[PDB]
Amino acid sequence: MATPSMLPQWAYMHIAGQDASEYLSPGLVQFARATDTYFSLGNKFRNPTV
Amino acid sequence: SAVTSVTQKKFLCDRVMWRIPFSSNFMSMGALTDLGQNMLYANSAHALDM
Amino acid sequence: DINFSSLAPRHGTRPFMGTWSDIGTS
Amino acid sequence: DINFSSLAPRHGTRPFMGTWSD
Amino acid sequence: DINFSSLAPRHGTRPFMGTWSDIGTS
Amino acid sequence: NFEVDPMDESTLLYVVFEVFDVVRVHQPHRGVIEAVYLRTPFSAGNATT
Amino acid sequence: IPANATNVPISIPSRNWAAFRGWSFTRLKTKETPSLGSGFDPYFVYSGSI
Repeated sequence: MATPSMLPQWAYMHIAGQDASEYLSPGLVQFARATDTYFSLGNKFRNPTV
Repeated sequence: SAVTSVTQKKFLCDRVMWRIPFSSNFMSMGALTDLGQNMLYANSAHALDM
Repeated sequence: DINFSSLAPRHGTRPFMGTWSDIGTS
Repeated sequence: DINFSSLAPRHGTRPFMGTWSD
Repeated sequence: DINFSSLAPRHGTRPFMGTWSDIGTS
Repeated sequence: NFEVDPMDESTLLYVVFEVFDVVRVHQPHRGVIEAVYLRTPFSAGNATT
Repeated sequence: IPANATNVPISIPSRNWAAFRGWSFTRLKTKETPSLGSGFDPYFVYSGSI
């Protein structure tokens, strides 16, 4: 119970890897920017920063 | 006429050693415990702080 | 910093004629 | 007679009883 | 303008896959 | 190792080891909620199940 | 930190440091700090700014 379940799981848990825009399904990203002026999905999805 | 009185409790164990198993259900099911052989399938060193 | 990259999709706002509307999943 | 650390079942519970995936 | 300050050949960029700073020149 | 000034009363040292605390949650069906919580350099469930 | 003591010896066991960030530190007082992990701490006699 150590390092061989940190490194592959970084991508999974969004410590590393792709950001929300390339992670989420395309329909949800089109929705998220159509409603944002009044109901926001921002600050619910993690962007990695490396 | 009995004076106001507050309860005190104790227990005593003589000739016992406290036992904490190394199982996740705390039962005996065989001398080699189920977490003892879980630590053969996840060969890693760890410190123990009690 | 102390931890804050917990941000939105990096979209931009949807294109329109007459400043605003709603298009949903389109 | 019987005492502790000797209460051995050996056998598991469930995946022997046939199951196959979707 | 009225007192100088016009400088800067910079924009800044961070490649995708998160925001990942440094592209290290292209 | 740390060197501190003398105090005439007992004190504590608060050392914070900065990690990632990932709290991640998913619903796969109505009235069902699931989660997986993972941390990296210091984490729970790293010597027991 | 003991009373009138000049050093704090801190030692951490062997640990993975994958995806470790910095450290921060500050000094508190024992009497001003409550013990969390207890429903009641009967020795907490402070009530100023914790």
